[PDB]
Amino acid sequence: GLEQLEAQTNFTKRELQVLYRGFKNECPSGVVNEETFKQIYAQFFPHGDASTYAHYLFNAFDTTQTGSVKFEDFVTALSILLRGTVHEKLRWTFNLYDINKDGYINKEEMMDIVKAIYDMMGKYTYPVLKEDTPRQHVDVFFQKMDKNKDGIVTLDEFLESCQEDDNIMRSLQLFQNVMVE
Ligand SMILES: [Ca+2]
Ligand SMILES: [Ca+2]
Repeated sequence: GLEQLEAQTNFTKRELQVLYRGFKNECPSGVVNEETFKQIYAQFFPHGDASTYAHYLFNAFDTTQTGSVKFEDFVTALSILLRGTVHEKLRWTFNLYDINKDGYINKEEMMDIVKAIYDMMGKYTYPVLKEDTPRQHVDVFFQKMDKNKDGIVTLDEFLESCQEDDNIMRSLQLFQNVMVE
């Protein structure tokens, strides 16, 4: 299904082969489980514990929710993360934070993800994420993004906030980018 795969992503046929080669190179069995994913991701952050964030990142890749990320799942997410539009990329990130796939983000979900990011960055969570604690960042995040103040952040509130603030966007995307470097 390389032809079906090429039609659905931003990659050519020969780029897909270069991607497959690298995929098997790192995943001999042809599929990636959580641990393998956590191992690979861990390296992007040696000064912290990125396993919990890598956990959320894994599920977002595992769209079929099979606990096993196939090559197409991998390319499908890369197609977006690597060469998707800001709109497409932000939607991917919103979906990552929307853990229960409510269609919305609550403070509890925000906390989980953000607590994962702080642990990942360790004590070197530079201005990327100011504020001493995750709880303090989450409250400042929601205040700015939850425009109608109903304690919920919808996709639209999320996009508008990001569109009107280069800072909010980075604190969200930064971690998705490290992978498409
Ligand atoms: Ca939700
Ligand atoms: Ca709201």
